[PDB]
Amino acid sequence: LMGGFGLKHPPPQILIKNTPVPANPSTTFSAAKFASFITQYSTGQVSVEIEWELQKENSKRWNPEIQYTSNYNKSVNVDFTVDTNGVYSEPRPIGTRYLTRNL
Amino acid sequence: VTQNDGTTTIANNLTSTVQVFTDSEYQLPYVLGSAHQGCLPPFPADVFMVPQYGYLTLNNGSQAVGRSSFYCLEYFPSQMLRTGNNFTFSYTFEDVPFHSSYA
Repeated sequence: LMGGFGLKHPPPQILIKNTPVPANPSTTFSAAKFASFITQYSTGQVSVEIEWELQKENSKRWNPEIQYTSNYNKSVNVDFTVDTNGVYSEPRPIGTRYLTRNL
Repeated sequence: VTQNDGTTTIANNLTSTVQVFTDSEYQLPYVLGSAHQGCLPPFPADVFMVPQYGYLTLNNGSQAVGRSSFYCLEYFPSQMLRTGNNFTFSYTFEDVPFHSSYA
């Protein structure tokens, strides 16, 4: 109901966790679990590559169609572009329904 | 047919054509299936008149919308038929259920 593709078997959850590296244990045995760990974080790169099937249009429509366009009118910032502080912003929600089809 | 001031005269025109096409790829607005007059008659000895094709589009009152599609029908490939020529096509119905003709 939020829009999208209903999948009985969706793309699976990809779960990630730093392995606990303990600090130095006591030189005598303690049966209690470790509460002291070396503080650490991880970083790295992640790649997703999705292949999408397209459905081309076969309209015999004469007049031109509504399409998503940028405006040529000047502005302080180009849409879908970083500003002078390096902050990327998206100005408006772009839906996907621009071409037409007869019922 | 020539109207000359007193009497309608009707003559053959042997070198004149008639343009026929089928919209077999469903890229014109489909006006059939709306219970309109002008079908074939129930009785085989009756001569009928071919109804004029017309379609409706999007409106905002009696005005037009930018998404309103205009369809030129001379922008389709049509077969031109003089006397002596004929037109033929076949069609296969898709797998539809039986109409339940019982109580």
